[PDB]
Amino acid sequence: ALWEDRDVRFDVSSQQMKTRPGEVLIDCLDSVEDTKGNNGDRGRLLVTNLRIVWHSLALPRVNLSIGYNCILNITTRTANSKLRGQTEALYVLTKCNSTRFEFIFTNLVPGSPRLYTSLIAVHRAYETSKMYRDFKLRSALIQNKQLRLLPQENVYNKINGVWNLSSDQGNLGTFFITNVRIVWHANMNDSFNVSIPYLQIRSVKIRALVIESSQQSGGYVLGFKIDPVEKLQESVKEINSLHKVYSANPIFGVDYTDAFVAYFADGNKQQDREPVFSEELGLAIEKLKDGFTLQGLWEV
Amino acid sequence: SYSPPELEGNAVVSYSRPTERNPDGIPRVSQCKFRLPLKLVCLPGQPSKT
Repeated sequence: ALWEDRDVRFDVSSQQMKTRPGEVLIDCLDSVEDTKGNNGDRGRLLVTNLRIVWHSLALPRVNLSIGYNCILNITTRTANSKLRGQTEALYVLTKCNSTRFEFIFTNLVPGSPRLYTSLIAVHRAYETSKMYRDFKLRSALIQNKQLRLLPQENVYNKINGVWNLSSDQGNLGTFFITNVRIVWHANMNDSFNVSIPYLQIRSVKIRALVIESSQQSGGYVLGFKIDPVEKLQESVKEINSLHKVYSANPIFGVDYTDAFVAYFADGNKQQDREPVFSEELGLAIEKLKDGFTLQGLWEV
Repeated sequence: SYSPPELEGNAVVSYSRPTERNPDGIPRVSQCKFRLPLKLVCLPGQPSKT
């Protein structure tokens, strides 16, 4: 399963620190050091298609893997004046499994590194290319009775009369089978459309056509009925063949244990209490601790 | 009008050696001396006596 773009893992196995099949390395830099962990441990930073991997370069057991669908704030800090060269630093701020992590990567060699620009550029491409690798409902996929193609996408076939076995009135639609996703859009109300990428499709079969999607990012059961069963099985064949040829090398469309405690963005806190309503402020505020109050926390 | 205290001359050069600690290099300085000819600030004349 694909996790290198979805999670933030610590002390990764040397087999998972290696390029996943669809992944490609983009850039690298040596002597990068790990701050927000005050071990002084030199290392090496690597920016890949889907994530940033830091490893100690002396004891590669201790290392970090941060996915791009987990980073919220990527900033560059150019500081550290004449005393030495400008040791540029990088500040990554992430939210994984409902917890805020903060990583500081300091380039010990005084030169300014070109890695910190490629990082942000590939992260921008990742965020702007999520139509390749995610499930989308009722989005803007059709200009005028015609699909809108991704950067790396070719439409393979276009089937008509494709009903949707999830509604009852807006059913008669069109089905585009591509090399990156299968989409269905209604004839009337062309804003009723679905787009399932092969990365999410887990099993295509007939039951009259059923797509079962990955339970790791929402397990949906999408059913479509076609009038001639011949075209039905033909489309099933095409879809499954495309799924397997995509599975061998994923595209991804990107154009170009207790150690985690030390990397808290908040600080000694990893879970937010339940948001309740505060009658004092008139806003939704997270549930207060036992003794504390709003006016006792506001004062200094 | 007056004559210089010495006909010497100095040429000083200052450069930077690029090293591993500092990529702008240690500053270093070396100098050389030359000796100008007496016939720049002098000519023959009538020799006085006392």
